Amino acid sequence: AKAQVARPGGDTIFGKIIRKEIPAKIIFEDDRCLAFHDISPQAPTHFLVIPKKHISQISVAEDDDESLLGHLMIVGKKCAADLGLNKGYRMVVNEGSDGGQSVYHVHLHVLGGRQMHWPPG
Amino acid sequence: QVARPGGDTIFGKIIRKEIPAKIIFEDDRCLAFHDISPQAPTHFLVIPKKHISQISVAEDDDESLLGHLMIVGKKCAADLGLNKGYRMVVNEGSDGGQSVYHVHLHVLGGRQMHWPPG
Repeated sequence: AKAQVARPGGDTIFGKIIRKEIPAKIIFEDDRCLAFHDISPQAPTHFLVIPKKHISQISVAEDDDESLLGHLMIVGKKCAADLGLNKGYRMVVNEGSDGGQSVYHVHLHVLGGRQMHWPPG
Repeated sequence: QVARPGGDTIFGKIIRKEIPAKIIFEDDRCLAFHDISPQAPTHFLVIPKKHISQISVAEDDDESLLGHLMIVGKKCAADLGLNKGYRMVVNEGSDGGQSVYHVHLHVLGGRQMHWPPG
């Protein structure tokens, strides 16, 4: 076990979801982001908020992306209220291998509907 | 008993330098410092100076400030040597595990983080 190949700037399944080429349960859309239920949910409610812009990893985000990344969080909290997560929730961004990043397209996880535990992985 | 949402927190003491903390970064909008109950070899918080009690009550105009928390987070992670990655967390309410009602972004790294994230 050794060989690896990666294309961080390349297309991902989340690109395909944004382009509507493959289905997803869409919760919210606007001109700059998409919110949809996770296909491998880890809580009774688990959705993602992703930018339309392909920022591959938060580690390579630019200063001028601050509004957009904040917009993910605002959209995430609004969607959580509309889905009834009034007892609370956890927001998560994963970076790289130690962070458990599954897809090279920045994504904010929102999890709720159960007690979330500590440490957060 | 019960610090209620809207009440001051320990973070006010850390901002005013009334208790010791290992401060990583400070600007006019936010402060980053190491967590005193770390859950990974690197574990730090990024907090706004504006008192936002809970992410559920952030206003629309707080967008750029919340974004700024993530940008400072990622800068600080790079400066602390987290070249293999890290995990960012914001908790809301009881199910989120929050009791300290001031918005705070966790950054954890220096070990493999697992799934699910709690």
